[PDB]
Amino acid sequence: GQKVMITKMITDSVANPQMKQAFEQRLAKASTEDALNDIKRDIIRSAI
Ligand SMILES: [Br-]
Repeated sequence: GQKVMITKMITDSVANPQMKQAFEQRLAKASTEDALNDIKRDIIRSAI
């Protein structure tokens, strides 16, 4: 159930609303395990 999980990651982690909209556009347009890991990787980094 990765898309729900990563949508919640974005909500929790990304406070800047433009970054949030871009990640959600990114997430909506990806579906493979490779693409999802790369989005997750950038969400994790963005909170450092
Ligand atoms: Br956007």
